[PDB]
Amino acid sequence: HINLKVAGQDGSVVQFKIKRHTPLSKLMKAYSERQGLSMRQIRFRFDGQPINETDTPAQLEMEDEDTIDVFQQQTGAVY
Amino acid sequence: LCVQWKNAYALCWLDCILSALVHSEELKNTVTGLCSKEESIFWRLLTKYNQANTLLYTSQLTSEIFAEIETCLNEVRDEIFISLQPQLRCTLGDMESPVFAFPLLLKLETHIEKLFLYSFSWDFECSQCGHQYQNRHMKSLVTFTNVIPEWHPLNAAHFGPCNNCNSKSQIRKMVLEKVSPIFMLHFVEGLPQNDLQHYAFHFEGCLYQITSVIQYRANNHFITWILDADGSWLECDDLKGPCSERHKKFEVPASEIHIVIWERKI
Ligand SMILES: [Zn+2]
Repeated sequence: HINLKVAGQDGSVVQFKIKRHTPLSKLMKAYSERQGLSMRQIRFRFDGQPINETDTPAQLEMEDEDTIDVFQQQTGAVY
Repeated sequence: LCVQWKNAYALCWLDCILSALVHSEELKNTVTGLCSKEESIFWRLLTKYNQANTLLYTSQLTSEIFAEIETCLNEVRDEIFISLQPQLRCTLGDMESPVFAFPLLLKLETHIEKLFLYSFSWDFECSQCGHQYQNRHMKSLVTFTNVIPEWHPLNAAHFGPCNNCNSKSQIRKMVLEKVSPIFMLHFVEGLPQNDLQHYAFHFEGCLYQITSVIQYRANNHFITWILDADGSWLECDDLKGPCSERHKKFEVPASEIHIVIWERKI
């Protein structure tokens, strides 16, 4: 059980609590709901690296009060 | 007369970075003055690109030359991809973001990263509840969204919410402190207008001018635009063969201007 900040590119910061071995999927979904964003439309990053719905804070070595960055998805290139 | 990478699966997110790098004057001059040049992935990148480019000039033996150009360019692109793969956890077919990959690539070599690292503070005050902060950072690529109509590097403000009272459309401002020889920003919705000369600026006596732009075309394809010496522009679209396309003016719609690269000038 730790606190995680989700920091958006407009300067918003929302804090959540989560257990170390719980998948980040439930957090990414909760954040989408709070902000009205589609989950397929955003991308999360921790320590400069993209993170998955299946990752847990334990796997990523997240300490309490760590920050996850969130971006509108702007990926390429289609083929 | 300007060779470029051909598309391979989803790799336009990498291609646009590589084209930006090999056309940067300040990167070139630093790389040639490195101790232990050969050990540098950026030395290898610029050296292999230059050999492919020289081959292309030779071209104007055809099948052999274009085979050598492809193998040469593909080898150094693959080396850089494999260097980034543990951190992006990506396959060749995965769509990725140059906004994520560019800082990670630079971090591989501190002597190159230093060219790009600038210091600034984010300044914020809420007109409704008084919440305020000033947070100092050193970064190589900062992201802007919802910029003010008159956005400028010397007045680099955008709209955003208050984290204390949730009031919308407060002002958050990047206040530059020390600018690196190469200065890059990411714009989620592009720039308010596409006349790039307006965004030139002086900082502590030095002139910065935009020298390249990464375009996010149709929200699915990254294309690099390079400013040439005579003022014309080179478009490096990896879907259009080995040579790049010369344009007289700069033709990216303002809303598709994704990453903007300024460089310090004499
Ligand atoms: Zn407020």
